[PDB]
Amino acid sequence: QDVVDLDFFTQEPLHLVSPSFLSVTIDANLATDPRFLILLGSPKLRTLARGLSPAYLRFGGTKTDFLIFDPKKESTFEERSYWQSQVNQDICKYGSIPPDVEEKLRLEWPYQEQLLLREHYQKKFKNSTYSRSSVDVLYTFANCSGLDLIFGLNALLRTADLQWNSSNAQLLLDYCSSKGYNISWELGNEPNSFLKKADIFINGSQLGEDFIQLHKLLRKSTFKNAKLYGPDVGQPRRKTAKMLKSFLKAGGEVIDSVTWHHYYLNGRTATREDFLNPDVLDIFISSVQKVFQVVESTRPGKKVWLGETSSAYGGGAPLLSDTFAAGFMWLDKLGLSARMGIEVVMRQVFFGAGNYHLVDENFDPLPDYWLSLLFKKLVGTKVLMASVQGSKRRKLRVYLHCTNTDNPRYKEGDLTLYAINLHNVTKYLRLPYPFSNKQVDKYLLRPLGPHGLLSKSVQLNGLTLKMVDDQTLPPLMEKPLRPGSSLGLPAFSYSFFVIRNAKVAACI
Ligand SMILES: *[C@@H]1O[C@H](CO[C@@H]2O[C@@H](C)[C@@H](O)[C@@H](O)[C@@H]2O)[C@@H](O[C@@H]2O[C@H](CO)[C@@H](O)[C@H](O)[C@H]2NC(C)=O)[C@H](O)[C@H]1NC(C)=O
Ligand SMILES: *[C@@H]1[C@H](O)[C@@H](O)[C@H](O)[C@@H](C(=O)O)[C@H]1NCCCCCCCCN=[N+]=[N-]
Ligand SMILES: *[C@@H]1O[C@H](CO)[C@@H](O)[C@H](O)[C@H]1NC(C)=O
Ligand SMILES: *[C@@H]1O[C@H](CO)[C@@H](O)[C@H](O)[C@H]1NC(C)=O
Ligand SMILES: *[C@@H]1O[C@H](CO)[C@@H](O)[C@H](O)[C@H]1NC(C)=O
Repeated sequence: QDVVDLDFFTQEPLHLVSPSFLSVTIDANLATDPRFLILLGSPKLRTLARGLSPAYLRFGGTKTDFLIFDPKKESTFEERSYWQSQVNQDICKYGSIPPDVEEKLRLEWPYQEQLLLREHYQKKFKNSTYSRSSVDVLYTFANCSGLDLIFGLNALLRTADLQWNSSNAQLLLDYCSSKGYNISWELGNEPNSFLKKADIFINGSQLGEDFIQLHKLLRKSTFKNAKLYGPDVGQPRRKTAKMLKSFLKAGGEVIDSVTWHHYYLNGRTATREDFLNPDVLDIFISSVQKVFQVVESTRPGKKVWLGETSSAYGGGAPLLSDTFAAGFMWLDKLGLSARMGIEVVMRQVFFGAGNYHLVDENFDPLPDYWLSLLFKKLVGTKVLMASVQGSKRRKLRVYLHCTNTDNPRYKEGDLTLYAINLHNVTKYLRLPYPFSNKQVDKYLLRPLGPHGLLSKSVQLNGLTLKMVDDQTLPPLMEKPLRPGSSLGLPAFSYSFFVIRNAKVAACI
């Protein structure tokens, strides 16, 4: 019997996630050679980014702590040409990359990608500078795409006695003020591994003071209510958890949210079977509980954000992280994050080096992009709860929110269920009363074509998802179900279901 009964708990929200719950990163290493930031001038890229608004865009990564703002820095042919062609035109409406520059950067990018990826497993780590032009490219991409920029500041600029030296950051904040930029900030990326990365140990207590120091500069600036997030610690292993704890004791008062990072797997060792294994899905929970214990002990009630997360570290799992099979991890992460109290989840990455990107080297969306877009259109901010009657809840995983009321097909009271089937057979879900005789819109995602779960294309209710063109996302077409039908979920698939006229009081 492949018929599973659902229970729903709709009396009140367990949590309220941010409208920007599904957020994204651009790795700081895209600036290592800043020419490649010009790639963000693509209209195709903007079209795609806009589909994910509202969202935070976090500019940050390992390179965060090896980047230096230099207002005097000299521009390349590519940058001068990009900027010269934007003059006298509405950059958000009409901005594009000169074709010669676009072609040059697309030719160089695979090499650049290899270089950036190898800098991971390289022992050495070098400084680079970036110009005002680089900052401008990033701001305009975020602003034009309806995204909120979070900019990670370099925490390895140090005084003689290992306090954070804030003079470079001050030059940047001055520059951003003078331009009217609405930007939020971080300081440092994964400080827990600064010893490994730079021969310098900063403890959490010291990092707290560096944050307080940065806070004082943001209170002085022309944007007095600029938000500040931190500390962007890695996976909460014991040592990292202790660093977080001491950080929150010292400087937890001045952060608007606590940021930490999570990866399921090592990209070099991950298997296809790891991507489908509910034990691998379940370990994320352990991490979440350890983070909330640390936060509850030190700053109870403080918002908790996943500041950088993906399927696998090291740039992703070759041939796995860019496939339909990557969706189980992504959707389950969002599901669990929402249900356990995480307010924002920042996907590593929207675009850039690695194959855990949502959008590839050709600016084509991968299956996780479409998964993200569907999530964004259907799933509301109020998190409710669903469960499966039985003890095989490991392989049939179910989440329930109020329906996104910005969606014009639906209304207040409506419910959005999403579910993951990791069994190797079809399962059929029975909705509970009073949702057992409603019109229900199915949104089932399945891999296209011979590679199956390892495919990089996906269908929505039997229809291939593709950009209509560079300016235009397609409609996402529902499949109406017969009222009172069970909800069919094929083997190794995931789906959304919108329960229309559900009239849930909590969703109003
Ligand atoms: C398919 O999965 C089963 C385990 O899942 C159960 O059986 C499915 C057919 C379906 O009825 C699900 O809803 C069930 O939850 C695999 O069999 C297990 O394999 C493991 C690991 O090899 C073994 O240790 C267990 O003893 C097996 N359990 C059972 C109940 O048979 C089966 O091999 C899978 N089929 C494949 C990979 O083709
Ligand atoms: C986050 C980082 O900021 C990004 O710049 C990287 O591209 C990204 C990635 O690896 O893809 C990510 N780095 C996380 C590093 C993972 C550390 C875990 C190592 C565990 C080894 N344990 N021991 N001992
Ligand atoms: C990077 O630059 C800063 C400031 O100039 C310096 O203190 C730091 O040691 C440099 N690190 C490397 C690896 O070059
Ligand atoms: C901080 O850095 C600036 C810019 O490099 C340097 O000129 C200044 O002396 C440093 N201050 C301290 C206290 O180290
Ligand atoms: C943290 O670092 C400071 C100096 O930066 C040091 O004096 C202090 O003892 C350290 N505290 C702990 C708990 O390690």
